[PDB]
Amino acid sequence: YRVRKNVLHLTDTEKRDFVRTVLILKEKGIYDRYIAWHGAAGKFHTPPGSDRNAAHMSSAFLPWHREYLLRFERDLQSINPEVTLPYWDWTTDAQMQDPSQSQIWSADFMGGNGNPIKDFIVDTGPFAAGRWTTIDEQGNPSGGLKRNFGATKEAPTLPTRADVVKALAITQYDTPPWDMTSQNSFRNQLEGFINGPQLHNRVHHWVGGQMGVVPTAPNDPVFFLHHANVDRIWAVWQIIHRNQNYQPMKNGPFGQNFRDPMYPWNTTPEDVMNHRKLGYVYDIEDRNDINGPIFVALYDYEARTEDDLSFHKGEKFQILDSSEGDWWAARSLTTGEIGYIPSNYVAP
Ligand SMILES: [Zn+2]
Ligand SMILES: [Zn+2]
Repeated sequence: YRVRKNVLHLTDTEKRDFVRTVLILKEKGIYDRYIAWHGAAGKFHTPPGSDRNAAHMSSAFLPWHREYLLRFERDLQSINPEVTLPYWDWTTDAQMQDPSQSQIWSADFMGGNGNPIKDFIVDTGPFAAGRWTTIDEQGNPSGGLKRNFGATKEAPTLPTRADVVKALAITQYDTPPWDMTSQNSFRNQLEGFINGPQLHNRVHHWVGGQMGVVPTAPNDPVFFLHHANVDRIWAVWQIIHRNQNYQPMKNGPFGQNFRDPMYPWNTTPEDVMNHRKLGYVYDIEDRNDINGPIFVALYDYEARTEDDLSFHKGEKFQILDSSEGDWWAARSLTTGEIGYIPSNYVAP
């Protein structure tokens, strides 16, 4: 119903409107509730003593951020109902010689890199020091968004589409012991602890500044755009593994199970499992995404890997990735299932 668009597809006036709505949220005092919630969650351990918390390093990571974004989008809309939360596809940016040159970091959107001369404070765009006040872990105004693109050793680059495919392939939502150690965990892989930092965590440390330190990261509006991407990735995974569901269903830590409340709210994973049902959809879920159907199966095809589709002579397809050249990511118009088909089997 409400459509979350890729930052690349936003109109100038869309971008201006998102920025303005955020500045209003900041002025009204609403925005700072989201910083506080995020910090509170991060220090609420499940159970006390573990390094699992309500929002990170555990199974709730995904449903938690979904609910936070849904909440934030609603606040946005209460200001200007036309506004939805866009998403930052960093895998597209990763394709550039210099991802810093992404239009996302323009003075009309998120503004630029930290200024080394000025101690890495941001001095372009609407969130530059002097237009936007930040707070520390304690709540004490620390005045000034900072960023430092790609500066750290562990995270010089943004994750790639291949990095995302690797993750979209994992069959299990999450696995014991439901934390940063989890293996064959779509959730832990997306969070980015498997050979970390990857994907979600990598983006954090790539941006640097407040974004590089989880308790302060929402001081940067881009945190929302980043997380919209993460949620989008999760939604695709849900469409793909439509047979799979969230785990743990039971007997995980309290706060982590399908039906536990996620501190700091009464929202359960279950409550936010079906995003469509929460009133919003990603743009790649309508019609004519980034291309047209190179569809029509020329011949019957039987799958020869786990990530391939089977199909009959006749099935039309919505092609979704072009990268590999020979095997391209598609979606069946009959079955609505998603996986790989070989190019040479379909003609437009
Ligand atoms: Zn977080
Ligand atoms: Zn995050």
